[PDB]
Amino acid sequence: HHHGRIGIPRERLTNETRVAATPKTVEQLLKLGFTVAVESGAGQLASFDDKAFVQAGAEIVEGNSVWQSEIILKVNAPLDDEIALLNPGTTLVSFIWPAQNPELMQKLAERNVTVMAMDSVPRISRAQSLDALSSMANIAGYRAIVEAAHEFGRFFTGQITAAGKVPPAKVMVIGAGVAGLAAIGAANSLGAIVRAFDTRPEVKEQVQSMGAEFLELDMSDAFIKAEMELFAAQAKEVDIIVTTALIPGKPAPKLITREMVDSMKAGSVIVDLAAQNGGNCEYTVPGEIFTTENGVKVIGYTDLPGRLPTQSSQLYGTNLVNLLKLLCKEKDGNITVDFDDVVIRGVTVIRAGEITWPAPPIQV
Amino acid sequence: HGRIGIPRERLTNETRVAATPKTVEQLLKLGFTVAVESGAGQLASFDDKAFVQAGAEIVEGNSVWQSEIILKVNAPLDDEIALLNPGTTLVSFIWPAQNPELMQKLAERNVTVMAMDSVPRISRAQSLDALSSMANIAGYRAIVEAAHEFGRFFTGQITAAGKVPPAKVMVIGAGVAGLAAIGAANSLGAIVRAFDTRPEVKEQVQSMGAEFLELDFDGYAKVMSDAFIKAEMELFAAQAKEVDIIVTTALIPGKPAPKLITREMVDSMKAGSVIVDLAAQNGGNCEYTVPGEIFTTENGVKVIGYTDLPGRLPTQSSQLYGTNLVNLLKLLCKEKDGNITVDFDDVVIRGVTVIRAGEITWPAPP
Ligand SMILES: NC(=O)c1ccc[n+]([C@@H]2O[C@H](COP(=O)([O-])OP(=O)(O)OC[C@H]3O[C@@H](n4cnc5c(N)ncnc54)[C@H](O)[C@@H]3O)[C@@H](O)[C@H]2O)c1
Repeated sequence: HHHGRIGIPRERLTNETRVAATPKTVEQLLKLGFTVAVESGAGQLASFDDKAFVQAGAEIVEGNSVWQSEIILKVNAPLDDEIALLNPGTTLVSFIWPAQNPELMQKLAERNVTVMAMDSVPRISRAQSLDALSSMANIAGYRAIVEAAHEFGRFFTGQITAAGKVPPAKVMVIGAGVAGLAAIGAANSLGAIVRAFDTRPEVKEQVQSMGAEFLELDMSDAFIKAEMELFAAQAKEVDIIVTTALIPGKPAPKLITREMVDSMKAGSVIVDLAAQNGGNCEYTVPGEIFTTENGVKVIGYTDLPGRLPTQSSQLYGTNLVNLLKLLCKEKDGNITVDFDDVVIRGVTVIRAGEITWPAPPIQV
Repeated sequence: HGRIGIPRERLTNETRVAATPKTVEQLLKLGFTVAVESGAGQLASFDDKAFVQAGAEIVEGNSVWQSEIILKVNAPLDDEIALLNPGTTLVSFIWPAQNPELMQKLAERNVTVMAMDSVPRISRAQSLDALSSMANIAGYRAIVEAAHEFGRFFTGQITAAGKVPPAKVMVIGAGVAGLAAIGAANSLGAIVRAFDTRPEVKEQVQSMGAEFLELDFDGYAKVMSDAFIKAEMELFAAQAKEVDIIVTTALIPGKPAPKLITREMVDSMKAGSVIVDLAAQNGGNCEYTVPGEIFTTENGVKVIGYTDLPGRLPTQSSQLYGTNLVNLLKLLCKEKDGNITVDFDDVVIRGVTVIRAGEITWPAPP
């Protein structure tokens, strides 16, 4: 028996580099009164070796041995042959995406387990410390710029050289949510001249506070036309475009057309952070870099957080710790679900074998 | 005529070009005409039409070699040497000391050759110093390469998912490349540390935000003694245990690079550290380095030993290098004339000129 033990399995999803705990989060989990079993090699792709987990106080296990834990933390939802190894009474925490996965939901319910979906955390301010989506979008903004710099053939950073002045790169960020603000931030660190647009005017003051230009137009379309004319104008002026625009519950809006890209200066780069939802850019090939005929690199990776695995695992694993701080107020290795707390109600999609998703309507 | 020819570089995998549209404008103001071989700027993102806009003529195949002046990045390959016609002035990297066969073959064609690697490393020549331009780019690019391979934030920050410390960066060697690396790592918010055996650079390193590392301890003899070398190795072993990124730049042309970071030191680093070895072309300052590749150690260190860092910033390298050439030419062509005077009283021209009218004139006097 393994009450109060958390099992951290190796991620089985193709090309996943992240892990749901790091040596550091493990020290934190033990402070909450749990024990931790990590499956051998779980952290290798994220640069956390077996020995560092053992040094943090975890036990390395080999088999399905990790599944004999009372609690399982993962990045991705379990596959069929994992689901069958979940014992009754187990609490599983991972990304689930219940709306897009009704059969997964039924198979978990049948194991008589509790499930909290890290995608279903309500976006209220007190829940920010558990919000994995913000965590990942933040990494992705940062990484977007790291990829852009990697692919770009000029200095990002302005500079006085004996062989001439070099101007700074000009970067347009589309969407100044969590990812777009991270991208602004990264680009600023490299000394770029940054411009941003968002439809939500309330971000104006954060964007300008970062030394970036908040772009203005000349809603509900024909607002789109003035937005597209802005992006067409900007596309001929800038070197780098980072596009991050999603609308909850929809495909990704085409904001950057083939004609906009075609007008850009050769050697320009586009990082399309909405690629997994189809991309903001018409040239985007999800999963790849596409190079246009005029010499523009369109970056469409769908795994920017997995291209920064150590940092992603750290922050995600902190998200899970912070969720467990809610569930284990006494620090005694025991989980208590409180449906009066709207945060816990949001996140809990199965409770001991009963589907509890969707949560009652909330005001975010 | 006074025509300058810019060939496409044919050394396998070369991405740089000896002129950009911007430098072609400048070439013309000096009284020259310019032909660019089609496709020459492509890999550096300058297509034919961008060269024509600038006032250059596009030509195909070997017509480019029928110019009074040839500007290249790399030395002519074997089937390019024959294409040099007598009285032509060639300007490129040559590395005479390390290629006497090349030097003989060029001499027969009865050309004048100027090796960009032979520019006297002095005050009045820094606007012409291609080795400096290329090192500066390489230092900056090293850190882009480090960031690409690194699995953590470079930049400290505070998220609701917690506080992330900055990356810690050690730069070995604070010449041109090392300082460029210090600057890019500091821009990214790292804690940057730097060692150089020359104490004069301390204030330079410090002014850019970096800690100047001191040893637990004439100058030439001090730096070669067993005692100093044991103390320097000791410093590196200790830093390797605590930093995330090491950039090594200790490289002398034609000499094999000193092994400053041993297998043992790398084996002590935190998993996911990155080493960028800018001495890889001469064997590397790190014992794990595999020149031309990234090598991953058993303990999860990425040892980056690409030898072509300026060609992984091709647009920038072509722009600056082409500007160095423009500047050589301003010095060869004082009356903005279309005509070149190889004035041997100017020490910089004396230094760069390694063949003249078929006579090997390298090496220049002290
Ligand atoms: N309370 C908090 O402390 C907090 C913190 C972070 C996020 N959140 C919440 O999470 C939710 C989503 O997070 P997000 O802000 O990263 O958004 P997001 O990821 O859905 O999209 C990124 C940005 O794209 C923008 N966008 C959409 N269409 C656009 C268009 N056509 N042109 C330009 N921009 C466009 C959005 O307005 C948004 O700012 C929001 O409800 C937010 O309030 C809350």
